[PDB]
Amino acid sequence: MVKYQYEFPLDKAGKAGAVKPYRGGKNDFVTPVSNLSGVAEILTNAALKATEAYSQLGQDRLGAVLISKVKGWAYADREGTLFIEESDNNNVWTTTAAVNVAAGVLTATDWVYLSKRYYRFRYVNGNLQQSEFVLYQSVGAGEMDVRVNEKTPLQIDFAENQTHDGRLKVEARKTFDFVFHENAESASEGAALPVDGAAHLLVEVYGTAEMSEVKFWGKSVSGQKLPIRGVKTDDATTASSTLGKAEAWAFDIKGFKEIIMEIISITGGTLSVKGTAVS
Amino acid sequence: VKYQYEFPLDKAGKAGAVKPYRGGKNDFVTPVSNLSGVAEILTNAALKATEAYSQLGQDRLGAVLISKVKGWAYADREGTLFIEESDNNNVWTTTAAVNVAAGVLTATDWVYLSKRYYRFRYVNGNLQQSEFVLYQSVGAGEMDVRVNEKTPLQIDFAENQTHDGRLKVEARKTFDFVFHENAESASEGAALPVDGAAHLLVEVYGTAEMSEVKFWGKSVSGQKLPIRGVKTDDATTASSTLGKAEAWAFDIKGFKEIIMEIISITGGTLSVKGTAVS
Amino acid sequence: VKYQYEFPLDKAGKAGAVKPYRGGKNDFVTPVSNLSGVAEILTNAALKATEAYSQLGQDRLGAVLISKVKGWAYADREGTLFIEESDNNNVWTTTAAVNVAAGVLTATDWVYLSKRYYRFRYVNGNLQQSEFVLYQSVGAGEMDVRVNEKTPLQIDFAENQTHDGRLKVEARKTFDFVFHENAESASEGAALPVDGAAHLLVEVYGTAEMSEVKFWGKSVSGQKLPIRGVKTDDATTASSTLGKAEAWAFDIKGFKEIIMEIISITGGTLSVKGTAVS
Amino acid sequence: KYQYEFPLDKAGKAGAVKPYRGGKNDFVTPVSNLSGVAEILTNAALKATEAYSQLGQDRLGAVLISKVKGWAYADREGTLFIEESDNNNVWTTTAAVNVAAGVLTATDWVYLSKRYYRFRYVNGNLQQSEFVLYQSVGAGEMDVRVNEKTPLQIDFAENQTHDGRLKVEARKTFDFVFHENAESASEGAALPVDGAAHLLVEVYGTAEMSEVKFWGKSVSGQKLPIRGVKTDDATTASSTLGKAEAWAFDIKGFKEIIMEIISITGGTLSVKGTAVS
Amino acid sequence: KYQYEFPLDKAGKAGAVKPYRGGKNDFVTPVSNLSGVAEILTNAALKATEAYSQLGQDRLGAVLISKVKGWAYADREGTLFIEESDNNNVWTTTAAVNVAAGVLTATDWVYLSKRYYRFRYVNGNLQQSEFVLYQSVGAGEMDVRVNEKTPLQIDFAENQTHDGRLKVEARKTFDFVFHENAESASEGAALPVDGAAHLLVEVYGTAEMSEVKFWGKSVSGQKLPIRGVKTDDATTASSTLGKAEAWAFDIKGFKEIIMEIISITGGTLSVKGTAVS
Repeated sequence: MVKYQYEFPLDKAGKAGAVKPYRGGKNDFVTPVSNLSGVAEILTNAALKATEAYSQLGQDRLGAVLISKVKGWAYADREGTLFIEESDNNNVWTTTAAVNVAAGVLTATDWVYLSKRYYRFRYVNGNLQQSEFVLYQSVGAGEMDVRVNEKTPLQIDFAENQTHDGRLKVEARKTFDFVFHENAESASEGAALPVDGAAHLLVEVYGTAEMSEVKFWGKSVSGQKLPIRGVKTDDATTASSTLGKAEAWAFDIKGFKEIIMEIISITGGTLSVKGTAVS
Repeated sequence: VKYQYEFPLDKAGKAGAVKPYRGGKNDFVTPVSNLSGVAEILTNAALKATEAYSQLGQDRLGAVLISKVKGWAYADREGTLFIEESDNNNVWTTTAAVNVAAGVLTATDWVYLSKRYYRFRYVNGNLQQSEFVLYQSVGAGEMDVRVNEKTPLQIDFAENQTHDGRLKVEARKTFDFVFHENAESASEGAALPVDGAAHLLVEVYGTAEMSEVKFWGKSVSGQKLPIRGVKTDDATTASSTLGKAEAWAFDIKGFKEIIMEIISITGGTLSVKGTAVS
Repeated sequence: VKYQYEFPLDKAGKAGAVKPYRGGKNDFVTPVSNLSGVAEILTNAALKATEAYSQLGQDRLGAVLISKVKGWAYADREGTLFIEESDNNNVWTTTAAVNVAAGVLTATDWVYLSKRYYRFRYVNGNLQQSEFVLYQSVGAGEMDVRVNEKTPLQIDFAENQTHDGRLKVEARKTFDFVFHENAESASEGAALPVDGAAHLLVEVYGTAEMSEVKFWGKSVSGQKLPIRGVKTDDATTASSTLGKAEAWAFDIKGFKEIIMEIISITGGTLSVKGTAVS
Repeated sequence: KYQYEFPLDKAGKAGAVKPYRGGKNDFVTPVSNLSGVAEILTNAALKATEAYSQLGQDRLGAVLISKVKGWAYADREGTLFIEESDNNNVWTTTAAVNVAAGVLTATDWVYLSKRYYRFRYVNGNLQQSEFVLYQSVGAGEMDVRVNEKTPLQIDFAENQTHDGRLKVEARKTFDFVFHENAESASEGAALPVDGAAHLLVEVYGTAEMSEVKFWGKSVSGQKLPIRGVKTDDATTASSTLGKAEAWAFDIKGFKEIIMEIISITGGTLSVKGTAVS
Repeated sequence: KYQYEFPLDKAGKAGAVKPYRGGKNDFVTPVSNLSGVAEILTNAALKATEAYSQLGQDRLGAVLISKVKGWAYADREGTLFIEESDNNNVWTTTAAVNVAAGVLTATDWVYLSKRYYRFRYVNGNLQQSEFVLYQSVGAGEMDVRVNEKTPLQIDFAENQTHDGRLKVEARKTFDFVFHENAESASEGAALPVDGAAHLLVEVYGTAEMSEVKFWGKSVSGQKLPIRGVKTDDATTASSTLGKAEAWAFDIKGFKEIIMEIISITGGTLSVKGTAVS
């Protein structure tokens, strides 16, 4: 039962308390506290021979205080390596973190959030015997709900990885494929493309049909089919229909609700009509 | 029963649950933990194959108002841990469930509670356990905090909100507009507010046997100005039409309003409607 | 009355409201909860149909300065819970109200207080209760915190702010500009700063019987350069006009300023105004 | 003695704790940061126009005061001032709040910078019959780690949206000098295209004769002729003998743009442009 | 023995608590994180140019010190240094603040890394008559969950905003090699369009004769002829017999772009491009 160097102040009535006075006239009191994550245990200060290891006994996280995380500090006069390790059986260990400890340089791990039942520190001394060594361990637990004050907006920044030239990198372009007809054997309107944010459409017409006619249609507000014009990729022909195949037609579809590529007629085989819409 | 820890004494021999600090160890601080960091062991009784442990319903209402719960299970054989809630302490619904592998400490998330009663129920798998522990933590309350403004917070986006390392945005807006619906006689009809659109497609349709639609924009003066549209079927460019069952494309960037005026109509009605796009 | 918990004793037999921790259970920590996690039971007296429970006004002013309040109600029949405030402890205004369903634990939000006094008022519905409890939590203060910078925070947007899994953005900017207003004589007028615009629509209008407007841009040197516009009614392209009651569209990408100079005017006045768009 | 009573544990030991868990067999100490505590500074009713002035409070001490907040309640109107001083003699006002009759009025948290703080309350034109003034102070700063499990929901200022959409600026512009007062033929400086799609180039100076040739570079690094469009008359060309003119170029896909002076006599020539995304 | 007095509960038990609730029938312990506590290091007035140096403070202990903050007040100007050492012998300065005469001056929180910390204060050219130096330390880190109910209001750096709009970059660019020093006919590599709208293709090399044919692929996977526009003269074609030239393509809607060398004699040919969104 040893006495320490700090002394508890006494209140007006001579009662001791682990408090500090405050306010102008020192007539109020407050208890200084620290979350247990700010406390450390010294695990060892025994100097190691060259190559010798210190191994903490496995620490069970399960208890009255449920340990969630661990952090370490090592100081030695010669270089070594600190390992933070975990085990579900307190027998076979995996390394969760490892830090090189330079000679005469205090070295800290990060907070390591634990998942297996048992944790330990293992410190392996390098090729020179230590004359001085200390190893400290902090643990934490729990999680507090907080409400962020709404008075001041939070200032945010983006990763160097999310910017370029001091600007946030965005992607505005959307693309989708669509089947108007697949291996059609007879005349029909086929499926209607929903324009939904696209501005541009490329339509390919292809198949075995020996004769076919495709008519290009859009629908606007009334729901009636309206003829539209496309531009053929190979020769820049502009037309509102085609008798050809093995060809592709580009359309400006901004403002339409739907696009229909109707097979007006077909004989002697089948025809597919498919496209890609881009915003 | 006494424990292995010992409270330090101050200079005057007074015990306290404190630690010393500062260079000369002449200051003191009380180590604390929010109650969310504390756990209760609910059971360590090994279960037979398929046997369940069911905690009695825990009332959230009391001097400490329980807001959330978290569990840890460890067993030498596989099982399933359920966190459950009830408003009547009789019929239970499952709020969360976790598979517990053999010999693997398994934790739930924090579960935020809404009904009056909570419990853990653990169902052992097809092999009898030889070792089992189940721990329960609870929390309560909410503290107001003020975030230090010194350094901006670094943020990142869900894998589901990015693509090529770029944030996915949608810049395009579209709206439909009625200039005229089943108009029977000449008039200007309603004026489209351009409001951030750049492009407009106008359909003219109806039973009218004869009609003339004139295309107008308004800029800063408020006076009508003739504008030209492009007909979709043949790329005719004009500032008016005598036709119907047709659609006209306009570049409307810079205009305040667009008007599609029926100059004349006989022998039926006419609708004029469009879609504006940014 | 003694309670069911028992404080552990340290090695020297000293009791403390602590828990042991570390492998050898030779360290101690005091479990705590912010007062926001504590509740008081206000009443458990069953109410008749339509009967109200009204808490006496609670003064926020005292050694603990109450900033916020939250409530929980449980009853076997439906009712309504009100959180109310008063500056005189006599006339009350409702700050929050929640419907409480039969047999469903119901919580208010945290209500941040402004007047001097707060209270709960609970009004039972049309059926007499056989079971009722009403709990009240209060909080106070605000702690400064520093958020760890190690991991960027994950952010998410409201369902309200996305569409199709993309953030809704607005990339278009528009502004109006006066080159000339009711000009009576020749001058350059005001110079439009291009500042992010790509497109410009300019209207020329007024009483002037004769006028000439010349279209200019300035680039890096600051010398005036002739530019060409496209008239909306007939797609005439020109670098000046003798006309009015007309509008001219310009591509202004790359220019620093745009000037619409009145070269000459007789017999009235002339306005020249436009809208610039990105 | 107050109205609260500490509970006793199983062994009859008192503690400032509450029981919890189903069997009430665990204990927890209720706490509050000192920022949630208040001191009543005064309840003495003031005459019309009379002021209450708190003595200067030194922030420096065992508890290092970082911030202060006030609450005032009076049956007549007045004004509460929060003030600071480095010498406890000359005072500057950091905050001021009007206090209406019969309305509890709070300041914000005021973060302090000078050594001493005080409240000063000035009563209005009517004598008070009832008055209380409360003061809370805070201190310190705790390091926290925000849970990474759940994204935070964020929203934008009314000032940063329009029509429910975030306001963005996608356009970038930069100016560039190809040549400045060139006296003799050379390639001049090469514009790095870097995200621009469009370029406007002005050619101007005293040279009596000059020829500028328009070049782009792509992947190979060899110069390739490009065409521009003159602003005044929409001439399209890959070079010019003229000056006091500007040429517009589509530069999407190029790495660099060069405006080479092929020849010049009888003066100097500048060639400068603006590139836009 | 201080001026504050612990209240007594109903049973006359003292406690470091405050009462609360309307009837003052509940109790709470006022607390402060240790970061809110300060130690006075010195109040000894320094002569002109004289320094105060705190003895090195070991961070390692039962409380693991993570950070430190200082406040200085003097009637004459000086400089406060926060310093660190791994050996308690050689010191490096981590932070430094000028302290004006008669102005309370604070450092920021300094997060420590070496084993030992200290304050060193150097007085300026005039002897002090009044001086105090205070030191706060902190430790630990608490896991917190930010309430999901209310969106946070967020703001962007002055550096990321312009005209009240967030600065974004929507344009993406990539280079692509169709052929490099090809010696014989082949299709070469196929460009994946992947979000690009525009493509500039350069054809160059030693080949004395070559033919390149321009192809796109859409949904069927069959090659489709596409037309490009040559930069030097705005020729539009779906193939070329030339080289030392560049061709611009609109590729929106295609899945892949292929630049096929149909034939080549008398040297090699490279075909490379830049695709832009």
